[PDB]
Amino acid sequence: EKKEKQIEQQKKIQMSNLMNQARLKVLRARDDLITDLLNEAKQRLSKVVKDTTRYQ
Amino acid sequence: RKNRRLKQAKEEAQAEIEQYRLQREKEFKAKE
Repeated sequence: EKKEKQIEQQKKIQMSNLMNQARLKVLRARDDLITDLLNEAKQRLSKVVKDTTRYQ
Repeated sequence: RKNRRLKQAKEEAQAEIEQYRLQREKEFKAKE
């Protein structure tokens, strides 16, 4: 009974770990999207620099 | 039949105990 209880506890722990990894994946996706946004902003800033009338 | 019964039932219960121990420890592996 003790051994069976230990395995029924390890299944809880593994399920919690799976849900946590899912959460972190979905947060990292959003973070990468924000980074893509900032990169597009940098590129548009460079394009603005290309024009010297607005650069002055 | 004092001694006969006592130290024959001793190994009788030896066999019984090992029997039930294995029959309890196998479905463990099954669900595991």
